[PDB]
Amino acid sequence: DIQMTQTTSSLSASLGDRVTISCRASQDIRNYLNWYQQKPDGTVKLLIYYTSRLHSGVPSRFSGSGSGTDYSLTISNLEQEDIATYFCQQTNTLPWTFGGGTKLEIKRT
Amino acid sequence: EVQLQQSGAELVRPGASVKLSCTASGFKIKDDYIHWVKQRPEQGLEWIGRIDPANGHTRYAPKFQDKATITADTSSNTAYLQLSSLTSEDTAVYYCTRYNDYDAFYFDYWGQGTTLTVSSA
Amino acid sequence: TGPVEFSTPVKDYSPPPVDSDHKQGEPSEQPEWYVGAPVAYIQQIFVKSSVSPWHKNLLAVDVFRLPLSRAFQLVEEIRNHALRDSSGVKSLEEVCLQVTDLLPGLRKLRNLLPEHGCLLLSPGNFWQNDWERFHADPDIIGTIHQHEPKTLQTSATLKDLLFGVPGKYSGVSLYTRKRTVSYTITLVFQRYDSRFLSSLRSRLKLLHPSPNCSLRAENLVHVHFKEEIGIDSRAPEVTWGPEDEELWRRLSFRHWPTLFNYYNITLAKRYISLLPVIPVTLRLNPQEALEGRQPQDGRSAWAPPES
Ligand SMILES: *[C@@H]1O[C@H](CO)[C@@H](O[C@@H]2O[C@H](CO)[C@@H](O)[C@H](O)[C@H]2NC(C)=O)[C@H](O)[C@H]1NC(C)=O
Repeated sequence: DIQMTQTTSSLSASLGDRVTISCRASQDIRNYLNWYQQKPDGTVKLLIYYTSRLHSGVPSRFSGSGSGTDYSLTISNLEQEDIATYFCQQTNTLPWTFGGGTKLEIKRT
Repeated sequence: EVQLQQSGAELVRPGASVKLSCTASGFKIKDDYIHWVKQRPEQGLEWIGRIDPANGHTRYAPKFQDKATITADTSSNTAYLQLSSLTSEDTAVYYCTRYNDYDAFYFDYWGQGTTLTVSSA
Repeated sequence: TGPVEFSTPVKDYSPPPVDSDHKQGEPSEQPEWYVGAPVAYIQQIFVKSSVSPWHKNLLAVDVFRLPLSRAFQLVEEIRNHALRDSSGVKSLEEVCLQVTDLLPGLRKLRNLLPEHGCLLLSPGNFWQNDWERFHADPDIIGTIHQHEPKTLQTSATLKDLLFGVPGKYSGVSLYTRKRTVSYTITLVFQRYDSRFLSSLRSRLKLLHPSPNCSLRAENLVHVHFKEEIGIDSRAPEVTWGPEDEELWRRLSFRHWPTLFNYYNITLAKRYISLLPVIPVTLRLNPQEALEGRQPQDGRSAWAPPES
């Protein structure tokens, strides 16, 4: 199977600043990486599919890029409603696998 | 518009069987596959399997061959996931989802999730 | 007193029963010939390209070389496409219409039309889908127009068959208007599979996204064939409009019968179904042509007929 790894499990950030989330695949997946947003309420939402395509209704703040085994998800300016856990899924080999998820946090002190 | 309404929480003794349900609104399940995704607090998200309601053809991850059983019913517009031989490892939040693009294979709409608890108590 | 075309929505399609009804209902809108399964379902991938920073150093050979170079990769991708989460069919080999040999007497067209495999027509059939042959060819226009007749004929020409496109959209005259040759990869299906067709369309869309495209693609079209008895450069952009779908209506009226007669397949008493077109858009670069520049550059052994 293909294992997806999100190295930075927790990532500190702040409002207005840009945030990048990167996950690496065990092998080449041919740009078949979808990104999912899981709010603390528990609802799961789709942000980016294929490798850079925005789902209908997703704000333009979200963007994605990458190739081969390394891909990333970026937010132009972090908003308060953007605080959630982000998962990356590979859809290359039939047993779909998800990443570990990265939780965004607000900078303190 | 398109929604997927799942059942309520469950609390079942280990060794029994459970039948989760997923009711689809805004579309007919004859059109798209229905998927079930398992989430645990410290184990990420796991893909269980899917069903083609128009055909009844199901397939599962190798981990869930002897654990899950997915069934769909077109008339009631509802899909079901059955877990057998419950164990403490099986407690999780199970999500119901579909896809409509058949090359990117992205889960475009998700249910709210049902919390399942296994305990002798 | 009789219709020739019949259109049905794609949403829920199934071929009519062969003999479940002895006599069709009197007010039924379905024509009397719409009874059995079609001979074949025809899927067309319309490939339109453009050269954005067009400049004076480009030549008429480039207008053909740049798009047809991608044709080999596109054909290979279509042939090797597989539905990764399929419940029924997986690849094109389980659904395409197989052909064994051409009619004896058409040996002149051997190695130009497909044989012993799927009926897949593309401009790469001129060079047998070999990009090495395409690159080593010193006269692309000459190879394309090798078998072009000098006078109008009833039967469709080999260029028309392999391009799947009306004459005006191709040809050397496009260089004067700075446009680019557009062709079509024609797939002939014996069976219908909505999941596989949707997967193919979505895969092609992901690979070659088409900007400002709003094609409907809502209905099939069924065509019935009767019996015959006689006893500041500003290069134009890639626009998709209402005349790109239903483009088969502008082909020669003997196109499909000519294509199907070569393989000993008759459309005299039957009908065919024409699936909605799948758009594909390519963006090209003049530096590619300038680097792929070849000797024997601006001298082809072909001139337009009748000047
Ligand atoms: C071309 O196709 C026609 C049918 O469209 C074939 O005609 C019949 O084919 C069967 C095949 O077993 C023969 O038994 C009949 O004797 C044929 N009848 C007639 C009137 O042709 C025809 O044989 C095919 N020819 C080739 C060369 O494939």
